[PDB]
Amino acid sequence: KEVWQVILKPKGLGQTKNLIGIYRLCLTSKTISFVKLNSEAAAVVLQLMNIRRCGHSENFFFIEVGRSAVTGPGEFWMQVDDSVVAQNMHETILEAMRAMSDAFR
Amino acid sequence: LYASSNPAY
Repeated sequence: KEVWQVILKPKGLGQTKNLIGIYRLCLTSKTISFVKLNSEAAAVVLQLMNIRRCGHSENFFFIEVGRSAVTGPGEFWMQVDDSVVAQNMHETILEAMRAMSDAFR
Repeated sequence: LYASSNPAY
């Protein structure tokens, strides 16, 4: 359970699905939820198992999502305040993905 | 860009 405040950019699925602006991105051990600020409904709930890749570049964090995702395939790009926050998101989400694959063994 | 593949994909 981590929560980050992000700006979802037009780039990729943002434009396509009109998911643009300030969201809270909430992480459990299995899913990531995008909730628009002041909304009482999650706009989209993604399973970690349907994320192909994630990464960052300075103050930007991205998720690429595969063919079985609720959104269909594509990329989300989000802007945060700085590269310390973006690296944190990368490392924490990567950590949850590894915990998920190791739980089988 | 720094990217990681998801081991649980």
